Amino acid sequence: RPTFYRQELNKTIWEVPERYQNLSPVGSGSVCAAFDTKTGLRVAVKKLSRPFQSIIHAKRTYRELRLLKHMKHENVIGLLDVFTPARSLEEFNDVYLVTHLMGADLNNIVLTDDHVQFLIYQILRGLKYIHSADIIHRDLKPSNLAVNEDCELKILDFGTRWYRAPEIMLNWMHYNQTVDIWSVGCIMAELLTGRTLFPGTDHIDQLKLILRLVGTPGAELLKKISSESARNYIQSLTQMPKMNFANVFIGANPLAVDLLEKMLVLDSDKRITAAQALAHAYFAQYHDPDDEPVADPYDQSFESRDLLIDEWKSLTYDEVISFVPPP
Ligand SMILES: Fc1ccc(-c2n[nH]cc2-c2ccncc2)cc1
Ligand SMILES: Fc1ccc(-c2n[nH]cc2-c2ccncc2)cc1
Repeated sequence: RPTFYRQELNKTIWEVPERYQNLSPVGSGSVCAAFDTKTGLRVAVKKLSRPFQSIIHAKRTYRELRLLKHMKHENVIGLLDVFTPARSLEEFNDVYLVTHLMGADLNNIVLTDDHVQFLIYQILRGLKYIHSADIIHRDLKPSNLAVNEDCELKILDFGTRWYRAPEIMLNWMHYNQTVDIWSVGCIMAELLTGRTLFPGTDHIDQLKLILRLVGTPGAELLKKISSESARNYIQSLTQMPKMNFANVFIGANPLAVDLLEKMLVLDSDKRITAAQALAHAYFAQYHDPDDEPVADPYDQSFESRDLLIDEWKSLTYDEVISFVPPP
């Protein structure tokens, strides 16, 4: 077992192997930029807040570790290392996650059309992989998109309101992966105009703003809504038509406009998928079918289990010990 050293940073206690030096806060568990003396690389170390404060925390802790250990793709945060100072399950109460250090995030940056292309391309490439594993991000937003100096991008926190799919603004329990495509659409639009596409003040205001652009629900989509209250609410609002994106985003690359219309489609069943988007002409310059990999199967069966805190903890502990660094 490696040698750990203790230190305090912003009222938070950090106990990490000596291979990690020069820890310095970068954001919020908590994250510290650091230097890995074994690899010689700059990394980001995240310390989970209270990994086992409750069954929910315990399971959440397990879920994140499982997800990170599975993600092995250039455009997705991956695990360089995971560790705990604990020498045994008995005293196991802290979890640290390590990944390559990424300079900033999209929320920080803001772009020209060429930059948007490369950035959105990467998001979609990462999303294809994630979605092929039957995983849905559910909370894609600028702050969850890490980018380094090279404009290389990685998706973070698979886990505000502005990038949430409309079906989610409503309470639809059966939304699918396409909710992530909607978020991309909002993000892309933001990168092109420099303004939040739908800055809703609340669930009602948010949905209101969305329908103003994409128009109110047609008959085919209306047929798919089981909730009576959802229908009363929706069908009572002032009917509005889908707007001409060419006019709304006028001046922008016509190809970008085409893609946006395909992403920001109200009916989730009609939204372009990540795989299809990568083939869209907007990404002609970057698209390569032989270099847009899918992920191995991801076992999500644990999600339906109701276990004790100690069982989730022990499950997590086992995942820490079984971890094998990347090549
Ligand atoms: F293992 C991990 C997993 C996630 C993080 C992280 N969470 N929020 C932001 C980051 C982050 C910050 C800087 N560079 C890469 C990732 C850090 C280490
Ligand atoms: F006003 C709206 C906003 C979004 C939707 C929607 N898009 N994809 C799926 C749905 C949806 C919402 C609620 N119940 C079933 C399906 C339907 C009506």
